[PDB]
Amino acid sequence: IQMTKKRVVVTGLGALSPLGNDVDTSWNNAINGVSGIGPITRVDAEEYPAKVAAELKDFNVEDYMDKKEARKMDRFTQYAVVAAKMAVEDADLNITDEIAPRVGVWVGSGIGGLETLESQFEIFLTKGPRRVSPFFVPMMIPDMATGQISIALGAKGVNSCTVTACATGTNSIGDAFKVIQRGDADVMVTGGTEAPLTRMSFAGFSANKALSTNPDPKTASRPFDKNRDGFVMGEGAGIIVLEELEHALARGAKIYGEIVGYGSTGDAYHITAPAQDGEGGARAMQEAIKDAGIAPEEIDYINAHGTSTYYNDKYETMAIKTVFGEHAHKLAVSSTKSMTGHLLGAAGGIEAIFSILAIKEGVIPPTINIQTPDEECDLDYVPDEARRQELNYVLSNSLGFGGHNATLIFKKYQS
Amino acid sequence: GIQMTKKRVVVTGLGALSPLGNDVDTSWNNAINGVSGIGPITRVDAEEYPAKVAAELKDFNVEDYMDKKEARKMDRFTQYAVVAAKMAVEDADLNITDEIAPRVGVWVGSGIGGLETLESQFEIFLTKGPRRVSPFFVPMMIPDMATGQISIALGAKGVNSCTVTACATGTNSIGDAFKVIQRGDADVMVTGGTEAPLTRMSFAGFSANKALSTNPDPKTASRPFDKNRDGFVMGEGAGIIVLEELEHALARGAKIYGEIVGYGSTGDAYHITAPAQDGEGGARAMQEAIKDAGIAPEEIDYINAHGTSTYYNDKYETMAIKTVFGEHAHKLAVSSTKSMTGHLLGAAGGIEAIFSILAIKEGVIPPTINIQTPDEECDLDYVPDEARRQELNYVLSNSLGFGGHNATLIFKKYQS
Ligand SMILES: *[C@@](O)(CC(N)=O)C(=O)CC/C=C/C/C=C/C
Ligand SMILES: *[C@@](O)(CC(N)=O)C(=O)CC/C=C/C/C=C/C
Ligand SMILES: [Cl-]
Ligand code: NA
Ligand code: NA
Ligand code: NA
Repeated sequence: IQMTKKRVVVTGLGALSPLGNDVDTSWNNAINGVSGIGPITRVDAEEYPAKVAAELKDFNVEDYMDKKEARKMDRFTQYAVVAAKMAVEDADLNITDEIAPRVGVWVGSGIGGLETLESQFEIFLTKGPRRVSPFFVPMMIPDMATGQISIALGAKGVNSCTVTACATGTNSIGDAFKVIQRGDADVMVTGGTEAPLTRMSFAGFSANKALSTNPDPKTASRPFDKNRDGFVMGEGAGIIVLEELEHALARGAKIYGEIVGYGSTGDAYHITAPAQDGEGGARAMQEAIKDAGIAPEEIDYINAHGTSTYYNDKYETMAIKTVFGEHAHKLAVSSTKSMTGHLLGAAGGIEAIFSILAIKEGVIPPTINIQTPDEECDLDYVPDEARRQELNYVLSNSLGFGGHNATLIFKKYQS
Repeated sequence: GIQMTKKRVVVTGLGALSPLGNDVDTSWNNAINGVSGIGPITRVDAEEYPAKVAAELKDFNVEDYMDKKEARKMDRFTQYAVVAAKMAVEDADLNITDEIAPRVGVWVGSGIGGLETLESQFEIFLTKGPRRVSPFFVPMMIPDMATGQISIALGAKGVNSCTVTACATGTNSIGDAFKVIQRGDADVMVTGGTEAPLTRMSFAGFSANKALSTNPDPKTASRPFDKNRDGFVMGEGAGIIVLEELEHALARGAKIYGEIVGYGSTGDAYHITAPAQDGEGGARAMQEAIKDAGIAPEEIDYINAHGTSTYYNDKYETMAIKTVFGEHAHKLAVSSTKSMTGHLLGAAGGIEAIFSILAIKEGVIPPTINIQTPDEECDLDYVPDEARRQELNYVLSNSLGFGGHNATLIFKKYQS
C-alpha cells in the first residue's frame, strides 16, 4: 500500500491582529514597520509589572454577527470565526452540500476561553454553582473555535484542534497540510486564535517573568536587541485556506503559494526552559527541510520565533547557525513580533500569513526596535525597514512550553 | 526522489489509570467481570451540585510511581498521563536510547488540562492578589503539558503534539499518531488521552449544561442505551498506548497486541453541543475509517460505542450504526464500557482504544452493564450484563465531542 502525496496550495487568508482587522491592513502596517504595541486597556495594568500589550484596534464583534451570537462566544472564538469567514470569502470558496464533507477545519488555541472561565468561576464563588452559565463548558474549550468555524462555514470534513502552547498555529497548519497531502480533505481552513489578554494570563506570565516590564511601548518588544527583557503579549487570529492543487486549479482559485514542509520535535528537557543552543528547534527546521526535499541553502527568509526574550532569541540564532552553517549569514531573518507582539497560540497563524505574503509580494517585513546590537545575536534581522526581494522559499519557526518545536516551509507557486 | 510506501502500525504497549484499576490488567479484568467504578463523589463537596456520583480512581497515590519532587509541579491530569505513559513504555519493553530518541514521539491529548490548578490559582489571585500566583501556574495548566511531561520523563524527542477535541480527544490523538507513523515521521508514538475533570467548575459547568446524570444511585446512574438514561457520570484517568512501525517492532522482538488500520474524522457543522440528527456525522466518520482500513463494513465484529448514557447521543449513535452497517448492524456486537468506567471525557478514547485492542487480543467482548429498561429506539445487541467470548478480527471505536467532532478508529487482529 502506497501513500497519496497531493500538492497543497494557499488559496485564502483571513486575519485579526494588533496591526489591523484584516490581512491587507495587517500586512501593509507590518511592511511599513508600524507598531501595534501600546498601554494595556483590556485589564487593570496597575496590578501587574507589565504595562504594555498589543491589542486589536477598534474591533467590534457586532459588525460581524448579532449580539446574541457574540454573547455565546469567548473572544478567542469570535476572532477565529471572523478570520475564518474572511479567509473563505478571500478564497472565493462556495462550500456546497456536494463539497462540504471534503472541507475541513483545523484551528488551534493555546488556552481557549480563559476570560469565560475566569468570569464563570468568579460567578461560581460569589453566586453559587446554579448561577453558572449553561454555555460555560462549550464556550471555554479550545476546540470550540474549530467547532464554531465549521458551523459558520458548513464545513463537514476533517475536524480537529491542536493545542501546543506558542507552537499552536504552526502545528495546526502543518497538521491540516498533512491531511490534504494524504488525500483526506480537499480544503482545510486552518491556523490559530488567541484572546490571552486576561487577569490570569497577565498574572501567570508576570509570575514566571516571561513578560517585558518596560513601560515604554516604543522599545518594549525588541527581538534580538541586547536590551530585550521579555515578550509583549498580543491577541488575534491568523487563518488560511489550504487546498489540494488540482481542486484549486479546476475552480479557478487564486494561489498565494505552496506549503511544502513541516517539522515537529520535542526538546524532552524542561517544562518552560528551551533546550540549550535550541537543539530541538534546529532538529525541527531540519525535519521541515527534509520534508520539503530541499537543501538548507534554498531558504531565503526565516520568519523567526523572535519573542524579545533573552534565551529564546539567543538559542534561535544558535539553531539557525547549526542548520544553515555558512548560509546562516546569507539569509534574511525577521521577527514580526517586534510589531504585533506575541500572539501565543495565534502567533503561528499570523506568521504563516506574513510568510506566504512575503513570497507573493516579494517583500520581507522588518524587525523594528533594534537599537543596541547583541554580539550573540549577529545575523541579518532586516532591521527597521522592509526589504524588496524575490523569495523562493520561506521558513516559519515556533516553539512552546513543554519543549514543542514546530517549523513550516512555504514555496513560491510554480505550475 | 522520495519514499512512498505506507508503514504498517502496531500496538506494542498499553498503560492505564481508570476508575476500574490503577493498571491495564486490573481495569480490563474488572471491565470483563462487569464491575462498576461508580460511587458517591469524594473529590469535591457534592452538597451544592445536583450530580451526586462520579467514577474516581481508587487508592491512587502519585507517590507510588514517582518522587514527591517530580509530582509537586503536576496537575492531576499530567500525573495520570506520566504514570500511564511510563506503564505503557515499561509494558512495551522499549529502551529509548539517545540513538532512537528523535524517532520516538508523543501525541497525548486532554479535553481541559489543568482545570483544578487554574481554579486554585485564580482563587489565590482573587484573595491574595496577582503577585501570589505561582510561576508554575501557566505550564501546569496547559493541556499540552501532559505531552510535555511525558516526553521529559521518557526522553522522547520525536513528533510532539496534543489534540484537544472534547470527548473525541483520545481517539483523535491516537489517530493523529497513527498517521505520523504511517507517513514515516516517527518509528514509535506514545499516544492517548488524559483527564482529571472531577473539579468544582466541571461539576458546576456540566450541571448547568444539564449534561450530568442527577441520579443519586451509583447502581443505576450510568446506563447507556437504557430507556431511563439521564446524562453521563463523570470519570477521570488516562489511557496511553505505544504505537510502533511494524518492521521496527519485529526487529526488536516486541510483543504485538494488534494493528491500527483505520481512522476517520468529520464535523457535524450543526450545533455547539447537540449532535446532528440521526448521527449523520458519526456515520460519515465510521465510513471514512472503514475506507481507510480498506475493508467492507461487514468485516467489523465489535463496536466499542461512545454510549455516554445521554438521551440524544445513545439514540443517534444507534441510528448511525444502522446507516453504516445496514443488515450487518443487528449482526455485530455493540458495547459501552462507560456503563462501568463512567465518562472519561478527553481520556475516554484512550481507555476505550485499550479495551478495543484487548478485546481482539483476548477474544472477549466487555459488556454494557445496568440496562434494565430496553429502549425501542436503542434495539441493537449491546452485550448486556455479561462479557462474551468471541474471536474478533476487527474492532471499531467511536467518539464524539461538543462542537460536532466525530472520530473513529479501527483495530485489527495482527497477522504477519
Ligand atoms: C509560549 O510557549 C511562550 C513561548 N515560549 O514562546 C507559551 O507559553 C504559550 C502558552 C499558552 C498560553 C495561553 C495563556 C495562558 C495563561
Ligand atoms: C464531551 O464532548 C461530551 C460528549 N458529547 O460526549 C464533552 O463535553 C467534553 C468537553 C469537555 C472536556 C473537559 C471539560 C471539562 C469542564
Ligand atoms: Cl500539569
Ligand atoms: Na497551550
Ligand atoms: Na497500566
Ligand atoms: Na479528576
